Amino acid sequence: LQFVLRFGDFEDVISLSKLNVNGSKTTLYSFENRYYLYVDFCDMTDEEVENQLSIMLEYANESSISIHRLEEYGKLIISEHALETIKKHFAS
Repeated sequence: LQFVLRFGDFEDVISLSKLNVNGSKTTLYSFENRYYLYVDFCDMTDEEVENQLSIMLEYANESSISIHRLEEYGKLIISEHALETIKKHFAS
């Protein structure tokens, strides 16, 4: 299933990325001073997903902010492989 997670600041996004929990597809946006990770676990198991989500939620909170909201009024930063891209250029 799909999730939009909100981060209070960029460092927490970088922190998450270092964890190698880049849960299949992730797209990253900014909006109103915060960062939003669109997170698609498309095909994973209800187990891999549970432990994955739960770490993501140490650095973020579940948001009701719609992906369409973000698409038209947010800045798209990275699509599809966001956490991997952030880890590569920002992590460590």
